[PDB]
Amino acid sequence: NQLQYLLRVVLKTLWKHQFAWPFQQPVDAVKLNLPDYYKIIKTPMDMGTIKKRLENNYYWNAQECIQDFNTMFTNCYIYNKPGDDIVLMAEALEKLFLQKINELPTE
Amino acid sequence: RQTNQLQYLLRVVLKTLWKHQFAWPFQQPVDAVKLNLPDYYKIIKTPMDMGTIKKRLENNYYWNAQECIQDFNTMFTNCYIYNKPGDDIVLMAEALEKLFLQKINELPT
Amino acid sequence: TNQLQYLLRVVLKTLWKHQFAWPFQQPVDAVKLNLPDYYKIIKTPMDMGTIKKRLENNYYWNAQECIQDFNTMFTNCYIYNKPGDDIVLMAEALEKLFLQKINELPT
Ligand SMILES: Cc1cc(F)cc(C)c1Oc1ccc(C(C)(C)O)cc1-c1cn(C)c(=O)cc1NCC(=O)N[C@H]1CC[C@H](O)CC1
Ligand SMILES: Cc1cc(F)cc(C)c1Oc1ccc(C(C)(C)O)cc1-c1cn(C)c(=O)cc1NCC(=O)N[C@H]1CC[C@H](O)CC1
Ligand SMILES: Cc1cc(F)cc(C)c1Oc1ccc(C(C)(C)O)cc1-c1cn(C)c(=O)cc1NCC(=O)N[C@H]1CC[C@H](O)CC1
Repeated sequence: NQLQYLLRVVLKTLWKHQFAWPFQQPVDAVKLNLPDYYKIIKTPMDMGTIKKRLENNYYWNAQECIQDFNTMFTNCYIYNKPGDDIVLMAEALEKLFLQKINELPTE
Repeated sequence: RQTNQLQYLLRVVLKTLWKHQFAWPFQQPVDAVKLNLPDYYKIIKTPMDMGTIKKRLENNYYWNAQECIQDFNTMFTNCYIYNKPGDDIVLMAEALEKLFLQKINELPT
Repeated sequence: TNQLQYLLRVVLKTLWKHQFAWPFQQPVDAVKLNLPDYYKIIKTPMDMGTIKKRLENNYYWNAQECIQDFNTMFTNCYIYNKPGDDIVLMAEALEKLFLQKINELPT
């Protein structure tokens, strides 16, 4: 199963990286005075959510979880100015994500 | 073509039922203490609620779809036993039972 | 039927209800018990609590990785504590039972 790989290798790699903490839970727009955030981002997403979806049999298959990881990154690129701290962090994780996703087994 | 039944019970059936206006009585167990109904757990031997059915889908409890379906049936039939026809609680259960039966008819193969 | 479902619904359920389970239903709180050495001696703590959260969220690659955890829990107990101790006899009762139930494992 590919879902096992995503939970046991991909997610675990990403979650232990030093740059993970901003994406381990939803962006708290309230704490940060961002009333624009949830208006600009209509599908918010995080490794918080992806984790619990993997642990609670939410996905139809692996490719829906992959779509969630892409959304999480692109959300970050949509809201934030290019080349900010936070954007570079997303890119480091996205590069690491694409590497890990190539070794994905088949069935 | 290749769809799992339990997935569908989760992503489609439970999800539809959960959002519906009349869903809240059934989203957690019936609280005997809060209502002072010390007879509920005597009369209703196997209690059940969408909240439990949800944890069971989320945590690999059920053996097959039949078993999840039966807990649905049980929740409704429990409610119909304990409360007497005409009550709002029963009408609400009757609405969700109908809808359940539609969504069950679309189930994978 | 499936081997992971068996472990969850039969093996764990039986072991969980049993009277000697309570010390193995959560980690060994080395803080509460003033046991500085426990996490130096026992390099992989394990307990039925953690196994359950593992079976319920989708941790295990296969049934054997669940079984190695059950065996770890028992041997961790046999290592840390002295033979004869109450806690050991409890684990021995649970081992006997665990093994009985594993002989009925599905094909
Ligand atoms: C604000 C911030 C400062 C920093 F140094 C590093 C990060 C990651 C920062 O971003 C976050 C910090 C904490 C949190 C918490 C944990 C509260 O949910 C979220 C973010 C944050 C996360 N993600 C994924 C984002 O895409 C964007 C985030 N933060 C946007 C942000 O707060 N921008 C400020 C807003 C005010 C501006 O005048 C100055 C910049
Ligand atoms: C009591 C009640 C009043 C109401 F207007 C609407 C509902 C759904 C009501 O039922 C419940 C309200 C709250 C809760 C909580 C959330 C506390 O578990 C449960 C019920 C309830 C839910 N289900 C599924 C049931 O089968 C039965 C429930 N409750 C029945 C009940 O309380 N009956 C007595 C019987 C005599 C009446 O004159 C006074 C109320
Ligand atoms: C200490 C104890 C006394 C007792 F009468 C029965 C048991 C099972 C006992 O062991 C435990 C009691 C509680 C807990 C909690 C729940 C808090 O994590 C754990 C244990 C315990 C569990 N398991 C599985 C172990 O392997 C070891 C445990 N603990 C043993 C322990 O603390 N030993 C000390 C060692 C020093 C001695 O002077 C006093 C006894």
